Amino acid sequence: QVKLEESGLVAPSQSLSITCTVSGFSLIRYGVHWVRQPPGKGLEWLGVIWAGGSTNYNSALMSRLRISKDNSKSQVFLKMNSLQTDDTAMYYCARDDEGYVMDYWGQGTSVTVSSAKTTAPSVYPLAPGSAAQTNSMVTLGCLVKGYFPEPVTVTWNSGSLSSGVHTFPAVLQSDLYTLSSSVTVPSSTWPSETVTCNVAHPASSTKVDKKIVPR
Amino acid sequence: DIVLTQSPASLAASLGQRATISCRASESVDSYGNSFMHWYQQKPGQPPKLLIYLASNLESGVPARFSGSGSRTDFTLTIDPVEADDAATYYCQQNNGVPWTFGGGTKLEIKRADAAPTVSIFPPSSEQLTSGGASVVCFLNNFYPKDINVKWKIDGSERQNGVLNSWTDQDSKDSTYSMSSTLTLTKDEYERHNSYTCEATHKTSTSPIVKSFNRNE
Ligand SMILES: [Mg+2]
Repeated sequence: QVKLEESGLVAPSQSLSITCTVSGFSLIRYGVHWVRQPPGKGLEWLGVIWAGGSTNYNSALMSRLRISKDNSKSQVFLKMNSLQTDDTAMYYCARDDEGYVMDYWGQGTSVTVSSAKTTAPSVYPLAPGSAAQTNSMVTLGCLVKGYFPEPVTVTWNSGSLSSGVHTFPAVLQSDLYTLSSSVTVPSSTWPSETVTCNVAHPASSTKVDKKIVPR
Repeated sequence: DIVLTQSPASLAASLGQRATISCRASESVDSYGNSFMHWYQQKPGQPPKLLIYLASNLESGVPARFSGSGSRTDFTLTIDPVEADDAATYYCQQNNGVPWTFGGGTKLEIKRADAAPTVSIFPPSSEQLTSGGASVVCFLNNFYPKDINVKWKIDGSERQNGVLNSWTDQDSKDSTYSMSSTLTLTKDEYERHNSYTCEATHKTSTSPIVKSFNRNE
C-alpha cells in the first residue's frame, strides 16, 4: 500500500534514489512523507511532498535532498547526494493524514552507504553435538556468515515454523556481517521431521535453503 | 525549528502496572486551541504506528489503555495497564512548524519474573570446515533480566579474542531476552584443540551454566 524500492548499497561518491509506490489512495489527494532510521538510532524526518505538489524538508539535509512525484504513476521519489556513511539507515515513506499525522507506513528499505562490495553469505546448518538426543526439547541452529550489506531475511520451514525461533541481530566484523538463528522444538519433531532454514540476501539476489541433518 | 526531548531513555514496568513517559518541546507546539504533538509506537522490525494525535486523541483501532495529555511544551503518554505486547520504543513528534521533528525515543521494557537461560552449543558444521573456516556457536535463550555474561574456554583456557555477541530485542509474548555468542577461529587453530566450552553467568542460578563438547570423530 506504501512500498519502498531502492539500491540496497550505494558508494559514498554516488547518489541515492528511492521510489515509494503507493496503492489504495491517490497522490492528488494525500501527501507523502519520508522518514529514516539509522541502525539502533531514532526516527528522523526527511521531508514531505504535499498533495498539491509543494515540498518541505529537514533543515540539515535540505541542501542535498529533494523529493518529487508522479501523480499518474502513484510514485514518490527521494534523491540524496553528497552521501555520508551515516546516511546508512532504513528509509520509510508514509502517508500524510492534511498535515497532522503519518497514518500508513511502508515497511522500509535498507540503504547502506559504503565502498565495500556486495558479498553473498554462506549458510551453515547447526545440528546438535554428535549422537542420539538427550532432552524432551531439541535446539537447532543456522549460521549466516560473511555477507554485505544488510539485511538478510531468515525463516524456518518457509515461515511455518515460527514458535520457538530466535533470530539474532547481525554483528559486523571487518566489513562482513554474521547472523545466527536458533529454533527449539519437541524431541518428537526432529529428527523425525525435516527442519530447514531459509535465507535471502536481497543485495546479492541470493537465496539459500539448508536442511538440518544429524551429525 | 522545534526540538523534542524525551524522558526517560528507557524504563521497565511490570505487567499490569502503569507507564508514563514524557516529551518536552523547546517552544510551544500549540496552534489555535490544539497541540500539534503526536505519539508513535515502534516494535522490533516494524515501521512506526500512530497511537495518539493532537496530544490527547486516541487513534482508531488503538486500545483504550493508551492515552496522552499535555499542552504548550509538556506532554505525556500513558499506558495502563501495560501488556507484554507493549515492549517497544515510543516516539513523540511535532508539526507546529516545518520541519516536522521527532523526539529521540523511549524504550519500554516489560518487567517479568527472573528466568534462567537455556544454553545450547554447536560445533562448526561439516560444510564450514570443508570451506576452511570454523565457528562455534552458543545460544543463551529465553532469560530475564537482560544482563548476562558469556565466557568461552578452549582446552580449559579462557578465550576472548574472536567472540561476537548479539542480543535479541525483548520478546513480545513472554518478555524474555535471548543472546547468541559466536567464537570464530581459523580451521587451523580449531583443529589444534580438543575441548570447547560456553559458560553462562546469570543472576538466576548459582552454578554457571556450562555447555561443552570434545572434538571427536
Ligand atoms: Mg533525532
